[PDB]
Amino acid sequence: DSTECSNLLLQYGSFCTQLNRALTGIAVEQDKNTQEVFAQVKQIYKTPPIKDFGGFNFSQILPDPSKPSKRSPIEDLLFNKVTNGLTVLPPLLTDEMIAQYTSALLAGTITSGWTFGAGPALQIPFPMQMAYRFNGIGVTQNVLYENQKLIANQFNSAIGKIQDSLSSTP
Amino acid sequence: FCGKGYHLMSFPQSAPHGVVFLHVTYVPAQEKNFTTAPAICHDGKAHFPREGVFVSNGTHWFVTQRNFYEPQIITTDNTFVSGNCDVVIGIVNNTVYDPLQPELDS
Amino acid sequence: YTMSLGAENSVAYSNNSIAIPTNFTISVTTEILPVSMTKTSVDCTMYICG
Ligand SMILES: *[C@@H]1O[C@H](CO)[C@@H](O[C@@H]2O[C@H](CO)[C@@H](O)[C@H](O)[C@H]2NC(C)=O)[C@H](O)[C@H]1NC(C)=O
Ligand SMILES: *[C@@H]1O[C@H](CO)[C@@H](O[C@@H]2O[C@H](CO)[C@@H](O)[C@H](O)[C@H]2NC(C)=O)[C@H](O)[C@H]1NC(C)=O
Ligand SMILES: *[C@@H]1O[C@H](CO)[C@@H](O[C@@H]2O[C@H](CO)[C@@H](O)[C@H](O)[C@H]2NC(C)=O)[C@H](O)[C@H]1NC(C)=O
Ligand SMILES: *[C@@H]1O[C@H](CO)[C@@H](O[C@@H]2O[C@H](CO)[C@@H](O)[C@H](O)[C@H]2NC(C)=O)[C@H](O)[C@H]1NC(C)=O
Ligand SMILES: *[C@@H]1O[C@H](CO)[C@@H](O[C@@H]2O[C@H](CO)[C@@H](O)[C@H](O)[C@H]2NC(C)=O)[C@H](O)[C@H]1NC(C)=O
Ligand SMILES: *[C@@H]1O[C@H](CO)[C@@H](O)[C@H](O)[C@H]1NC(C)=O
Repeated sequence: DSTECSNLLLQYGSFCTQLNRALTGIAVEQDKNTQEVFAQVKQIYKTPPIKDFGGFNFSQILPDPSKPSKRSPIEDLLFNKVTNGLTVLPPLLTDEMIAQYTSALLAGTITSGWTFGAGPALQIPFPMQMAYRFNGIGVTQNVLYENQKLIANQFNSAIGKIQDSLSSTP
Repeated sequence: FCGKGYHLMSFPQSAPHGVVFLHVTYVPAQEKNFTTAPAICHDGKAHFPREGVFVSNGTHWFVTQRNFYEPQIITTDNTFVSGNCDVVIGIVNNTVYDPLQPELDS
Repeated sequence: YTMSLGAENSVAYSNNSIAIPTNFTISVTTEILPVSMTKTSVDCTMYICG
């Protein structure tokens, strides 16, 4: 609040304007980064109420209705594990809307495959989507169909191990 | 990476201090519902599509390419056999045509 | 107002139904990328002292 200091600071010209403009550019750049990463879909997709995906379990990654924040258990664990002229501007997207964007992406990639990323969301059964992915890596569809229960069990076990590893490693 | 949709090709254009890419992409449109199955059960054998997907318009089963609706008769030339019908979950019963069958029939 | 993320779309997922496209659109989109800047050189002695 010193007026003499500001009068002497005016002799140095537009340094303060350059610093403010650089910080403003960084601040809008953070929002642009979040917009580029998470807002890659313009349709908010939802999973069906019945979670019949041919034995595949997505409860650890789908949003929990019991939680007020509408986050997944993995996302809830991730949010729990992160702990003079200065102002902090709030982010343009709140954590709830970023969680909603991830929920839309998860619903699209579960119910529609990769079709929603290239155009309209075309529904496909998940054991057929998995078979298409198997054909993408050069493994025949029959291998997926014959061993669908084992692959679903392995996927659920791996997702649980992911949650345990995140909960057990600082 | 090269536009929204399935990328076909791209064109470069010069711009002042920059480049403009015209991305020509393929977007699917006018989608239609069909009843689908993982495999076709015929003669105690499971048939799986070589490159397409089994679809049904309500009464008849066909095989079509995944990114465009072009129904074709389910034959031995566009399907492959692996195992019996007891393992695949959701296998349905339908006939599988054989192109060689009218040749020895006649 | 509070922003709307996108128009709501519920995909009709079921265990035995698929959606197959019957048509297509050839879509051309623009992507603008900067390549270079103006090449500037400053005579340090002339700028500071003339
Ligand atoms: C999907 O996985 C979830 C979690 O892994 C399963 O929920 C568990 O169900 C058992 C049996 O009712 C409970 O004892 C656990 O406490 C539940 N875990 C949690 C985190 O709630 C769920 O049963 C699985 N299957 C389906 C069809 O959702
Ligand atoms: C599903 O498609 C098949 C083949 O296009 C349809 O079968 C045809 O139905 C017409 C209408 O009566 C007949 O004139 C043709 O002779 C049929 N073709 C064959 C090979 O049988 C079938 O009706 C369609 N089903 C539905 C519900 O649209
Ligand atoms: C598809 O065809 C198979 C083979 O004919 C059917 O399996 C038969 O089901 C009946 C009814 O329970 C049994 O009595 C037969 O012994 C079964 N045969 C074999 C070889 O397993 C099957 O039910 C048919 N599915 C549909 C939906 O019609
Ligand atoms: C395929 O069938 C589904 C189920 O009938 C259609 O989904 C419905 O679309 C209407 C139109 O807006 C909605 O009011 C219903 O709520 C939808 N049902 C569900 C369960 O979401 C779907 O539109 C059909 N697809 C095509 C291309 O006709
Ligand atoms: C596929 O979509 C194209 C649009 O790109 C359809 O072409 C139009 O068809 C109508 C009906 O006769 C004409 O009035 C328009 O002038 C056509 N547009 C163009 C650009 O040619 C085409 O008919 C659609 N095909 C199917 C099978 O749905
Ligand atoms: C789909 O689910 C129904 C129960 O809602 C079941 O009767 C049917 O066999 C299932 N089909 C497949 C292919 O899993």
